[PDB]
Amino acid sequence: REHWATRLGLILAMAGNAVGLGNFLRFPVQAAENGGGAFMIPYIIAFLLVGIPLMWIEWAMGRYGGAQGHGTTPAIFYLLWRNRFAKILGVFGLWIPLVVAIYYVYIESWTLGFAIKFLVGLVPEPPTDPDSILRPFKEFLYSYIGVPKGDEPILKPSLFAYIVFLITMFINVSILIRGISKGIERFAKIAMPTLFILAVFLVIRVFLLETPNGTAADGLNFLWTPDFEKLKDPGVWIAAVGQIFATLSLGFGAIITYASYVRKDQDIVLSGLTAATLNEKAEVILGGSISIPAAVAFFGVANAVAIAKAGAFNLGFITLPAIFSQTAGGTFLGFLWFFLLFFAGLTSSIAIMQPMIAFLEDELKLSRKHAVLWTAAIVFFSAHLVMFLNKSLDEMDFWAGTIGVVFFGLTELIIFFWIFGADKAWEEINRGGIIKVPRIYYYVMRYITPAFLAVLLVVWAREYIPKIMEETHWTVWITRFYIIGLFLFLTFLVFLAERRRN
Ligand code: MET
Ligand code: NA
Ligand code: NA
Repeated sequence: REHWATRLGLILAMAGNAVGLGNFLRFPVQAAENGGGAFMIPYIIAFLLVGIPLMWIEWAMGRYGGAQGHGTTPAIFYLLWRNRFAKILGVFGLWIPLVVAIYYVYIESWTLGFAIKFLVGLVPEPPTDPDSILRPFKEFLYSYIGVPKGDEPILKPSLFAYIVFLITMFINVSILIRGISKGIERFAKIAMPTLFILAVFLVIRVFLLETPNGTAADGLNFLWTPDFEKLKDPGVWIAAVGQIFATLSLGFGAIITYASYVRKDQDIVLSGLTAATLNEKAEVILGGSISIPAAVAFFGVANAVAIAKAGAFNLGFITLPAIFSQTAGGTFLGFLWFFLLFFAGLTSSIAIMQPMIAFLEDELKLSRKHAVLWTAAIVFFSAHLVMFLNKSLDEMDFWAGTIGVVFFGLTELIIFFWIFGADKAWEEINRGGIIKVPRIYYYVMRYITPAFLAVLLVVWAREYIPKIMEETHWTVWITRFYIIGLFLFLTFLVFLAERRRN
């Protein structure tokens, strides 16, 4: 099996995995929509009672299965629990990362294209009216991704957007094709430091933004000012948990696959903890100090929140660059923003393709080159669905990026810490650890986490099962059909691997 060269390389690769578009796009929005400071408390609790324990669990499973030449859940679930249904449940560990890769890589390509255009200086040129400043950029984005006037099902992506997508795929391939240590690690060791430096620079530059309408400091206060009136809103807790799952790459099967390349004896406790901590620093400190503080700086708190509620991409791709345009060298600033976003995305996309690649290598005994090329072909092909169909990306993000990750988290936690055995699991997690997990977390993993997740899934199910059947648009049915087909396909592959074993 292939392994990580250095412990630092490992840490930075995992950090790259976690630290992505979720930190600089999703988080600011989620925090603003949920009352800023009010959102933090749950966010923290969820981080302590869900993020950390699941992180350690996925590291443990990853290393465990990896020691036996398996980096994916279809095989690992079987090693932990002898049963066909364990493999079937294991299929989600490829389905989820595949589905998410599909649209994630596309958004990443967006950030790339924007970075390019902003570097070259091909951007809309605003003239004191907010709408006359945001409109040009709304038209810019809509032209780029091909959004229809009304609510029409067909998207018409510009040629440049398509080409940029192809390029992005090429880059992902060029990195993934060099393996774990020579590919992912060597790139992480650069992309990560670069990312942090850019993030810091932007945080400062933004902190220097002050107008008659507000200041960035106002935004910081808003985000870090507690509010206990929202603690009775389940939606805030659900949002927090969702954010934790998303940002920590939990339930995606990526952490496990990366962990499978960690030597059986090496520590996963301190390493994992460090990666998670890095991600949180990048999120609450860097990610939360750019977009929101700037929006608040220009339009004030209320309008900032309104824009946040307007959409996820509305803030990162429209509002922020429009704000930048009103400053000296704001175009270059935009370029830095989108470049940061690009590295952040890439270092995560490679992580979500590595599970599929790893399955092809381990279970179908394919070479690295072939595995990477085929994974790239499948993702690229399927990506047309997201590119040309309106509301497809949202549906995928929902079924895989929202429900699927939670369901899968509960599944892996139950299999590892209940069926496989809580004591054996604990010993497996702590073994080789440079530091040891506080005993309390044992009780957190065995009772608290699974209970909370179960409740969450119950609520979600109750709220969504009726809405599901009554859906008007056909694009969502086409998408559902398709991803279901992908599930059947992956199942078939798992079957072939199983038969090859015999
Ligand atoms: C590595 S795909 C999962 C999402 C990622 N953790 C992010 O923050 O964007
Ligand atoms: Na990343
Ligand atoms: Na993250």
